[PDB]
Amino acid sequence: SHMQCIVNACKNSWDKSYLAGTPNKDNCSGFVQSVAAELGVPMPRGNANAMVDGLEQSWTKLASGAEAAQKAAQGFLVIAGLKGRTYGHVAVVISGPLYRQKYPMCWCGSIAGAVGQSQGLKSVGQVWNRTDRDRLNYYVYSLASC
Amino acid sequence: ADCTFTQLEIVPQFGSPNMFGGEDEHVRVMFSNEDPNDDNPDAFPEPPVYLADRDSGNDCRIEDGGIWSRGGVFLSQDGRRVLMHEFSGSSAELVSYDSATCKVVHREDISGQRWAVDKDGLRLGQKCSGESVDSCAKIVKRSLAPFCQT
Repeated sequence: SHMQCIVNACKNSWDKSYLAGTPNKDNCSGFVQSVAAELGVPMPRGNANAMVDGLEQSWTKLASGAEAAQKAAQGFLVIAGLKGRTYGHVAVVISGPLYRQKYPMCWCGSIAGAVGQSQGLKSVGQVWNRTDRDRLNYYVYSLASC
Repeated sequence: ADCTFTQLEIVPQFGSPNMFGGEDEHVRVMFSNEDPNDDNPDAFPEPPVYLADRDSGNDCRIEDGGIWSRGGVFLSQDGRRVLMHEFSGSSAELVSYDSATCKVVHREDISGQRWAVDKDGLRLGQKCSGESVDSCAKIVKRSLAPFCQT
């Protein structure tokens, strides 16, 4: 079978509004909630910070961005996540070449603007800044999706 | 004491490859584009940002910060300040730099807010249809005084 379940879910989720009245492109947590719902992967409720709190308490953490990309290539849902002061950020890690030989490709919505949005063409190291991208947590679900 | 900021267009530069910048009478700003497969970036995650103070002649580097929005660079009318939109994930801040030294003058966390800067000042919006501040149910004026430090 194909191993494009994660990417298909991201594409299908982009134009949805997980939260009533809020396009997923503008809401990182909503985008991730829509992706997980399509894949039927249980996800902590709440905003990005609350989601990271939940993932930290339950999901296995990967050692590196490189490992995150490999797991995504193997059909696992991998969430890159980092709390903010109020506005945290979550992104879906996908298969692809590592930016600066470290940072995996991703999809994400962002209230910061189009610059923070990725439809798979930006790495986590091009959505989070030079300091934050080295503080990322990579949470992987216990089961693969394809 | 409320100085006026004007948008600086940031465009591909001649010469050294992958450089994007712009200038007015007082200051030139340059960025490097290090995204190997995107020749038209909308942002610059890698320092340094190069500032040239045309009047004094000094060149300096902003060695840290970002990610710098390509469309989010503004110059004060007197050339003494460079105001820059910087973001990370879903967070964002506006940062003012001294054009002569590259030192930070002021930061303001604007995470969660839509925003615009123009002749008339800084606007911050809430309950918005989209990215433009004009899509917002409420738009508040925010003082630029600490950014100007006129």
